[PDB]
Amino acid sequence: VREPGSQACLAIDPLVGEEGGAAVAKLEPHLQPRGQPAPQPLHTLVLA
Amino acid sequence: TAMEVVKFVNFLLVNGFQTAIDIFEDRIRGIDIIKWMERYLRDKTVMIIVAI
Repeated sequence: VREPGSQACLAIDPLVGEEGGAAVAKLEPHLQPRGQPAPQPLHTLVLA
Repeated sequence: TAMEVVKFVNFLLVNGFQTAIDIFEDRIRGIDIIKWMERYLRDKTVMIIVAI
């Protein structure tokens, strides 16, 4: 008989870098609000 | 019995026996589990060890 002492099997486990991983970022455009005095289209009429 | 089973597989492999166990063959088993089990159950030459 032989003993597995020296030849024992190996388990594996990755060295995950999640602890130092950057996050996913969401973008939102800062709308030029119409609540603030934004301009409007100058629909014109004629006084005949 | 997972831990003792791993020790037993170590023992058998060291003694020269080609052992098939799910944890060590997880890839081919992952392809198709039932086919994998059948492959070893069909073969008469394969000897099956039951861990009680």
